[PDB]
Amino acid sequence: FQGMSSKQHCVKLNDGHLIPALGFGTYKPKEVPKSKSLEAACLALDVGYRHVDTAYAYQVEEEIGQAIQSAIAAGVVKREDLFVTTKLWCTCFRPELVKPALEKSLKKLQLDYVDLYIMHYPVPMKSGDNDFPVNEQGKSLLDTVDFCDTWERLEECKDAGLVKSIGVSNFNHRQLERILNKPGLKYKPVCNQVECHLYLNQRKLLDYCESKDIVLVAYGALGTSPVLLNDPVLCDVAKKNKRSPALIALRYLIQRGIVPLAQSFKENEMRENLQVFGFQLSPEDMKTLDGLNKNFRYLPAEFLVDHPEYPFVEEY
Ligand SMILES: Nc1ncnc2c1ncn2[C@@H]1O[C@@H]2COP(=O)(O)O[C@H]3[C@@H](O)[C@H](n4cnc5c(N)ncnc54)O[C@@H]3COP(=O)(O)O[C@H]2[C@H]1O
Repeated sequence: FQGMSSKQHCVKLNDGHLIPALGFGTYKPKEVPKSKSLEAACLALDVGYRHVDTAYAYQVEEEIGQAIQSAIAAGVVKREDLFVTTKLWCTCFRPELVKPALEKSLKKLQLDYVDLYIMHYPVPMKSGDNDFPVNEQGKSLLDTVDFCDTWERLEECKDAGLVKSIGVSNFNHRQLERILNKPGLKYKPVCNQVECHLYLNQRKLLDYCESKDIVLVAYGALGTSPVLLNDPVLCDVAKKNKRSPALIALRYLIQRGIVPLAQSFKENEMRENLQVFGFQLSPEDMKTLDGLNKNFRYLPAEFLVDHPEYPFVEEY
């Protein structure tokens, strides 16, 4: 199966590197065993995914690294043709913890570098082994760490060669401006990975990111409360184009310059999602899909809401 590499469909990042225009997500729900994460990642590489997105906090970096190593040994893919993203977690935002956390991720992934390393959120939490520290009342134990101070250490990780590109996740407009306007900035973020789909289409944040050559990367692209995939207008557009609702929802994002992370644990859905480059939506259908926006956030990260940098109070 032909690999969907940057050679096929890529987006140019503002540091010169290329990211494949469709990624494979690896968020693992509670109910899904880690053996299924490994199986799904192996199949994704087999059927042609080359952009693999993971995170320390998903707890499956080991399994993703095993899938990558087994695919390379089998001759499915070479390392230079893969684009691997992982993420720095809130409990390691203190500057002195950034590079050790990256090296820990690299060891778990069995990689010498990642293509993209991003701050998972703009909000830090208390350092320690627990990824979700709380007090007796269940409130999150937060920290005070300027994300610009954390950003400087991601810049150092890039200069050390441990990561090719650096970016952020779940930042809002004001927070991106803080990085872009920080004194002595070395590298702009190449991306802002956010929840984005037909019911939260991020038009305002996308406009801003485009104006700064920052790529918007979408998770929750199929809607993760209303069920996006059952939307009657979406399903009418799907029927008109002879494609599935999921493929319309992904194509909507692709045509707006967004890099979606598509994920399934079902092999047939993985392969279906790769067909997103085989059709395009008319301007009329894109306008119809624009009209579905609800500004509805399925993933509001409520565990961070007490912190002043909680990103989702502001309009964008
Ligand atoms: N071609 C196709 N036809 C029909 N259905 C299809 C399909 N391709 C995928 N799907 C289904 O769409 C569901 C939602 O995908 P989405 O990427 O929006 O949403 C993803 C992911 O973005 C979201 N999620 C939840 N918490 C998250 C977090 N903390 N970080 C990132 N993602 C999170 O949870 C979902 C996990 O994926 P999961 O496989 O359980 O659930 C998938 C999968 O069951």
